[PDB]
Amino acid sequence: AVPGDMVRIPGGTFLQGSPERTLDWLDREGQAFPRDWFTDETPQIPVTLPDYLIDRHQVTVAQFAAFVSRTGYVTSAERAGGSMVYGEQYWEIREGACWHRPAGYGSGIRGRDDHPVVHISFADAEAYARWAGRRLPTESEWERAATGPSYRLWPWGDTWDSRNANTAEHTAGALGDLDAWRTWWGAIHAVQGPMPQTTPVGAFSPRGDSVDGCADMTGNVYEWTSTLAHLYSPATRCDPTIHLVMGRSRVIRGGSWMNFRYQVRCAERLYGDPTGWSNFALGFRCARDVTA
Amino acid sequence: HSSGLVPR
Ligand SMILES: [Mg+2]
Ligand SMILES: [Mg+2]
Repeated sequence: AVPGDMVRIPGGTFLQGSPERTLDWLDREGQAFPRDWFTDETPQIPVTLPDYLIDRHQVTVAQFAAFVSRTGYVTSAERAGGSMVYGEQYWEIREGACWHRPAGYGSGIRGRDDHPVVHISFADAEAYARWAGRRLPTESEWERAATGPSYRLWPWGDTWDSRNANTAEHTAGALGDLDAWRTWWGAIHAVQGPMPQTTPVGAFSPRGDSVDGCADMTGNVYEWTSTLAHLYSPATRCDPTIHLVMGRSRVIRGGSWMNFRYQVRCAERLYGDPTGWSNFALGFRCARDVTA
Repeated sequence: HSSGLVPR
């Protein structure tokens, strides 16, 4: 009895995190962030997991709607009156922004009910998962489902392909160069037109799927996990802003449509305030013990 | 106050 919307990850021991040679590779790529933005993925540690279940797809708008319809659940963002959207330069609070007003008052989710739901706080995600008879993945369960039983940069392997997922690599490539992409970024925030640039769940299957069958483990939306931020070794050293959230934030995985290839790797780690905060690019999927 | 997304 594996639910039809989940996949079974076979138990095993795997190397969580990134090897030093990957960080050396990042240092020599044309990308902005310093090495100590990636040392939180180090050192690799052996992690033993049993068989477990994980959702094939991120939770969709339609699915979250049915939860709200049947329970009356009110999300953190609705209680707070606003939620975060990315403007021309920085994250900004947008009044009325929530899962059903993704860009704030004056927007709606019309015709995107197969897209991942967004403006989900950590508590929203746990409430839904609980109602579904499930739970969030741990960080280890998430990475193992992304990279498969051996180390790879992205779920499909070590060679980048902008066609395999919803990331900014596709957009920048479509416009011809990063400069045109930067011009386009400006124009679409003057136009004020669209906001969240999500894609339907499973749109890039099978080519972008993980070896065990999970879709959109690269890009589209960020995903909550249940794991409290921690270093893989007590001696690991990262940017001080990373240390500042250790033991406090929960881990967020998979990058988003806004990211380029380096921030959508299987091992990439990100952290989010679990106390109610959310944004227009942050969703989740569920997992479950094999017997629960 | 909120730490938002880290690293930013
Ligand atoms: Mg993602
Ligand atoms: Mg990171």
